[PDB]
Amino acid sequence: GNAAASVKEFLAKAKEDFLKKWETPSQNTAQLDQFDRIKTLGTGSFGRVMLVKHKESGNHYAMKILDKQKVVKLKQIEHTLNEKRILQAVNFPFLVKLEFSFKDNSNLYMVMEYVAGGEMFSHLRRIGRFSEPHARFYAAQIVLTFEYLHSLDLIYRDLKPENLLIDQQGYIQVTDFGFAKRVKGRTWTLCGTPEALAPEIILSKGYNKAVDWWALGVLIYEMAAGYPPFFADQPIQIYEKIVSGKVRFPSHFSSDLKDLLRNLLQVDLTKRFGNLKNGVNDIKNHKWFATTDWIAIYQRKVEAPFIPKFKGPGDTSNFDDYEEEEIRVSINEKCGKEFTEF
Amino acid sequence: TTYADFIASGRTGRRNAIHD
Ligand SMILES: Nc1ncnc2c1ncn2[C@@H]1O[C@H](COP(=O)(O)OP(=O)(O)OP(=O)(O)O)[C@@H](O)[C@H]1O
Ligand SMILES: [Mg+2]
Ligand SMILES: [Mg+2]
Repeated sequence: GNAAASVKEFLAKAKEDFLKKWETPSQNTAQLDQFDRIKTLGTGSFGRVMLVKHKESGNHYAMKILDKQKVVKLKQIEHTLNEKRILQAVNFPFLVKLEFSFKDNSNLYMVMEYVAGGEMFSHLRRIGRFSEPHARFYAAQIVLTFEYLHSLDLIYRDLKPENLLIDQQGYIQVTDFGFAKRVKGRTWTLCGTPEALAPEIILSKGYNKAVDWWALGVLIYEMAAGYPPFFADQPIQIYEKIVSGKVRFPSHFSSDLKDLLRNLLQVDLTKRFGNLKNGVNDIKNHKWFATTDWIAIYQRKVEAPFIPKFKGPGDTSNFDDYEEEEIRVSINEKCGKEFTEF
Repeated sequence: TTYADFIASGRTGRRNAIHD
């Protein structure tokens, strides 16, 4: 996301900027034959993201390809429209930039900045766990990003290391807006990733942006422990644990970290941090963040825990290898009406 | 250990979203 150029004033301008783009989204800003597709960077439950080279500029990008028929099969039409409409409208240092979008007969395409440092996930699993200062550095960026997104009436709904990328300065970029939604009241969809679901999602109650603050508790736990607070071999066993909501902490967790996590991983919405009278400030002013200079994080002035190794603009060494598949495009348009606004 | 139990589990790799 673009680098930094009162907080109430900042957020007011940010909302004006967002709403102009929300109300009149960008469409059709590239086409498939403007890019050479090189290699898959990642797949998720819905799309495939490829490293591509834009021919006329020589620039590399990360192209998310969604098969329209798969989107329909998995009941993701509205979610995918949400994803693109929101991502084209947002602007924050720790959000991946959508550079182009377009569609063809078969697929939807979201061409992002290529964030070359890899998923946080891979680094996390390899090293085992992050130190508290390292975890805190990443967590601060998510706190600020959620303050931004929630101010726009957005809920993010898929926070996990697989959807967080490390950039060339060692800062985070959030990707995968697939479950992001602009909502002023509560919402009901069962979506996310099992380990990160708040209890109120699992219990079908109706929920709001507090589920993102829960998920931040899960992320901070997982970064600092190396495993999630609620794990099992199958999702249903995870849900039981979440709803039990007893949390146990590693021996090495600081008292401050445990206290913060008890307040984020809080089943009682009247007590969950992020969800109280003082909003995000209960988190920012928590003892675990006492060392965090919030403005310096926003300005990317804090020294990063590590800068990924980068050997040229098309280097993918920080990403796992994936099986490749042909990108088919039918001579017949699929799902034209459904995706008219994309 | 909790770590050993996690590592021996089936969910140490990249996790899929759930929906529907
Ligand atoms: N801008 C990017 N630069 C580099 N790699 C990226 C970028 N965006 C996404 N990726 C990679 O592609 C993967 C899939 O992208 P994304 O998470 O958006 O797909 P998805 O199908 O919606 O995944 P999910 O199962 O979480 O819903 C990411 O986990 C990451 O490895
Ligand atoms: Mg994803
Ligand atoms: Mg997704």
